[PDB]
Amino acid sequence: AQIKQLLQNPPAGVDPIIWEQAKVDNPDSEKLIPVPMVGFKELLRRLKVQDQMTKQHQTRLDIISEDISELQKNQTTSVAKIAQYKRKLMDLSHRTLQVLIKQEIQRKSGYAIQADEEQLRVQLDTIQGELNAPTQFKGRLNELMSQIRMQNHFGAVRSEERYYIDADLLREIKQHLKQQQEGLSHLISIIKDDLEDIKLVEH
Amino acid sequence: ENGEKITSLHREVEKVKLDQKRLDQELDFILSQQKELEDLLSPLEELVKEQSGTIYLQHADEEREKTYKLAENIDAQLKRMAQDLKDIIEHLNTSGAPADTSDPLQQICKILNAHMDSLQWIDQNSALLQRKVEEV
Amino acid sequence: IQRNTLNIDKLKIETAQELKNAEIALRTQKTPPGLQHEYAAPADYFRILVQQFEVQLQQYRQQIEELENHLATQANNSHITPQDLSMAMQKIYQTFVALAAQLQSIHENVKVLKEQYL
Amino acid sequence: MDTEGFGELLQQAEQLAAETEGISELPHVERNLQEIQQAGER
Repeated sequence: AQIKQLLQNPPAGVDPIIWEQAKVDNPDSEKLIPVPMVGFKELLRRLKVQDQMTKQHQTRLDIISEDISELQKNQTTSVAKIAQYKRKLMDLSHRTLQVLIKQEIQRKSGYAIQADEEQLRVQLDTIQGELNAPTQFKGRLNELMSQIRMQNHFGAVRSEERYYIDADLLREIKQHLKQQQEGLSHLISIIKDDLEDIKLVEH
Repeated sequence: ENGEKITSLHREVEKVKLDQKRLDQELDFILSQQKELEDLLSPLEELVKEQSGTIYLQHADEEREKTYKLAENIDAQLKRMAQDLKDIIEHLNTSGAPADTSDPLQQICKILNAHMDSLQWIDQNSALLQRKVEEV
Repeated sequence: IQRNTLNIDKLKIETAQELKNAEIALRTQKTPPGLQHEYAAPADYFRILVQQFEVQLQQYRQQIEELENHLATQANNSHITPQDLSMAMQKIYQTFVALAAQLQSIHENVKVLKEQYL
Repeated sequence: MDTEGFGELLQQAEQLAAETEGISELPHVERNLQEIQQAGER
């Protein structure tokens, strides 16, 4: 109400019909009320405030900037813990599996063990010499490594030159990819929700 | 006009810090699950060297164990291989434009491929869902 | 940060299965100790990792076979371009557009079912 | 201007293609331009 409180009833010696009209004319009434301004020093006035104002804007913007730096600094070198954790996980998985496995040889023979076991064992046999043998290994892995290197040798030279290039003009195409990235992230999260609004179609 | 942006900057900044905090203390704790679950896989090194000592004061022999020892190596082996395959892929990627790796060019080709890959999913996870609808 | 959220959800999910295959393991053999039995787990989970791996092998040969199609290419591989970047992006702005089709495509499809249910 | 997004992106995508032990997710090879456009088309 208090707005209502001061804006009417007029100010400084400002005419009541003009003061009215600044009220109607007001482009943006909550953010704003009509305030009487008085010739040049008053504009001087305003400017002094503007500057006053300017410095504080700049600063608060700096505060946001510092907090963001702190978050990024924590985040960027914190990837370390995530990666470390993950590897630790895999090693613990290997030990888990190894302990799990030895609890099935020592208590378990017993020499009982078979049944289900062979099926495990059929699966395992298959996968294992699949792999082996033959085929794969050899041929493939190192026609690829034999190969890779020869392409390396050759690519270097052809290079030589060409002749700079065009790097340069790389800045943006920065920029336009940013905007494709957000569009894709919205589509992915919408598909994910789609099938939600879907298991529920589990109906 | 700028001040307003400033506002939803402040906003969304301290909700980023609500973020990180959180994820921060999270990582401690996922981390602690890793110190506990470890001390005590052993002290599971009792319970398993006891069985051993006990089992030794038995008739003898151990058996049908090897298969597992094979299974773990077999399971383990490919893990070996994934690394090698990774060790290749990186080399292949490395073979690619000189005088400046630090340019924007490769930046745009990386990012862009990231987009293409993500788009792919979106495709048939979508097609999935689109697929899936038929039963209904 | 955002990105950092999925990473923990993965580490979450995982320490949880490993806490545990670690728990199907202690205290199971803890019993033993007194005298009980926990075990045809494994057979469960062992054959479960097999099934797990079974596919991972296929992934390996899928990637391997891509590499050489890729190298293969690299061999063809060897010659200038600003226009193409543009040509790419005008295509991406089409590709995203049909994909959106499909997603609304699906989304509305789901929505239909959801409507039918009630 | 001072931007840090696509530096995240590139970041991500950088951080993407290199490794690791993660039981599944192996680094991917990056195409671009000629092969990619066609790849997009498929």
